[PDB]
Formats: sequence, C-alpha cells, structure tokens
Amino acid sequence: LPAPDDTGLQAVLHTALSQGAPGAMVRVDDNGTIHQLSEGVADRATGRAITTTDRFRVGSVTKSFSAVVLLQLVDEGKLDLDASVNTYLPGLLPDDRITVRQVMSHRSGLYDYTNDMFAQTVPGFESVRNKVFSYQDLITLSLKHGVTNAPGAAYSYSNTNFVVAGMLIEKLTGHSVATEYQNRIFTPLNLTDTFYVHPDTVIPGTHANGYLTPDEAGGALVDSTEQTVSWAQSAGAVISSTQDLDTFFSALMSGQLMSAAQLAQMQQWTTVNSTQGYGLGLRRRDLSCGISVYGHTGTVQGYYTYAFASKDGKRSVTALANTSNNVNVLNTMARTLESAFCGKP
Ligand SMILES: CC1(C)S[C@@H]2[C@H](NC(=O)CCCC[C@H](NC(=O)C[NH3+])C(=O)[O-])C(=O)N2[C@H]1C(=O)[O-]
Repeated sequence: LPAPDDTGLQAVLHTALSQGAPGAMVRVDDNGTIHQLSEGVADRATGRAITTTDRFRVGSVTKSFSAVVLLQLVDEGKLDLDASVNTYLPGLLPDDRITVRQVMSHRSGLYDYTNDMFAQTVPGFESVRNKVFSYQDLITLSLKHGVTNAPGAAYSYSNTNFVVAGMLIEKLTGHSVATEYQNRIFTPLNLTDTFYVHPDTVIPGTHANGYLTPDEAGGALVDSTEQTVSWAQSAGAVISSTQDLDTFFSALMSGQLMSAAQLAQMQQWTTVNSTQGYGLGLRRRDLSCGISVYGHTGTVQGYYTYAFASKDGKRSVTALANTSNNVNVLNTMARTLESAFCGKP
C-alpha cells in the first residue's frame, strides 16, 4: 500500500472541527507502525483535550461484533444462514419466509423502528436516552409497519435486523450478548478498552463526551454522552477505542475469528451504491485509488465512527468525531480512509 498521509489526516480533522465537531481523532496501525492524530476537545465545557486513547460509543460498528458471534455459531452447527428466522425464534415475524442471511445483510424488508424514534433529533434522543427496552419491544415497534419490500429483494438498512441478531445470539447460546462478546471476542483479542454495559449509562474510564447537533442550524449542542443505547443493543451499544477497533478488524480480515468458509460468506457483497457493498454485518468501501477496505461505520448520538481494514488486515484505521447529526462532519471524516490507505496524491 502507499504510505499513510499524516498531513492529509491532520487536514481532515481540522476541517471536521471547522464544520462543528468539538473533537476529532484517528489511529492507523500500518503493519506495526502507528499513526495517531487528534484535534480539539473531549469535553467542550471543561476544555479537556481529545486523545486517541479516549473511549467512545461505536454505534453500528457493534453489528460486526454481533455478526462474528453469529458466524461462530454457524461454524459450531447451531445456526444455518439460509433457515428462517422463525425456525429459531418461533412466531417472531409475520413472514416465516425471512431468513437469517437476509436479516444479516439488510435484505429482509423489516421496517426500521428508529425512523419513528428520531424524526426529530433532540426530542427523539430525550425520549429514548433513559429508556430500557426488551428485544421483543423493539421488534414489536418494527412490526407496527408492514415490510418495505420482498425478502431478499433490495438492500434496505434497518436496526430491526440486528435486534433480531441479538435475539438469536441469546436464544441459541442461553447467554447474554455481553457474555458472548466477552468470551468470543473481547477476552481472546485482549480488547481492554472495549465494553458492552447496557443498560448502564456510564462510559468506563476516560472517554470523549458526545455532542448531538440539533436540527436547527446554529443551535446549541446537547451533551449526549450518557444514555442506555437500549434502542440499539446488539445493533449499536458497544464502547471501544481506536486501538481496539483496529485490533478487531485486523483480526477479522486476517482470518482469526471464524472459519475461512464463514469469512467468505461474510464478504458476499450486496450492492449499496456504486462504491459500497454490504456483506453480513460488514461494509465494503471502494476508495478513489482503486483500493477496497472492509469494516463498518457507526452513528450514535454524539459520535461518528469509521473503522476499516485492508483485505489482509495488515493496515487498519479508526476515526472518531464526537458529534452527530452533522452530515458535513460525517462526509469529511470519511476522507480519513483516503489519506490513510491511498496516501498523498
Ligand atoms: C446506517 C447508519 C448511518 S444509521 C445506523 C445506526 N444508528 C442509528 O440508527 C441512529 C439514527 C439516529 C442518529 C441521529 N440522527 C437523527 O436523530 C436524525 N434525526 C444522530 O445523527 O445522532 C448506526 O450506527 N448506523 C449507521 C451505519 O451503519 O453507518
């Protein structure tokens, strides 16, 4: 690969701050040589600086953790990707036709209940931040709406899919998702900054605070750091660090977390758009210089995450901005992948 471009990474972070991120940071693990940059503040009220060791909420990056657990269950003979969801969770869905593979790739047609919750950004956050939901509560909220398409038909993102994934993990293992993440992923990879504490609202240890951008332009930011994330759970509640998400996606792509057969299934791409695909709890992004990278993005209130690795896991990058509901910031932070993988123009 080309050399990572630290001047370009520095410019991306400075642009994100100019667009409303209180703080922004990035860590690259380039085959054993570390790159680490940060600019701005973890806490905008106290002024404490952000750093690449600050813990944060990874949002839908959590789905890659859920998918790894489910694909290990396929390796163990406990789960068949082409069986019906209802085979394992009787009576759950009105269509006994929807399969596990379809949920894991966002091809199920299940309505995304969070489009009801967050029609208004700050009111919807204030509504859910201190609520505790069961998995079944969230499925019932989805099923108030009919499906949006035929099973298998189209990519349509829905958090409901990885609520189903959490329910499958707990049903088939007899354990909580926190126990399965710890035993199958966090402990074997020594992810000392990585946690699943739901429904606790505290982020353990030194962390970046999250700042939710209101829908009104120029409105005051809302501290969204402490919430249950119970509206997402196995779709979005993991806490981690840049070093630990680099370790995780490098281990995944280098073949340490499942059989070769299941990794191959995880990388069967469904088209998202002309430069992106979706596998099984895994995203592919095609970069300008002809390189593809693999991993996941996350959005949870106050935190935007990108965490991607090269095909062989030898270069990994994790970037974090501690704001959300700011599409300019989101789009700017994607440029860290260009600078880290494609290097200087
Ligand atoms: C598909 C995504 C982008 S959204 C999905 C999941 N996060 C959510 O579903 C939260 C949606 C509300 C986010 C909120 N926005 C609003 O409230 C809008 N009114 C904000 O910006 O904080 C996550 O994480 N995924 C990202 C993913 O996979 O990258």
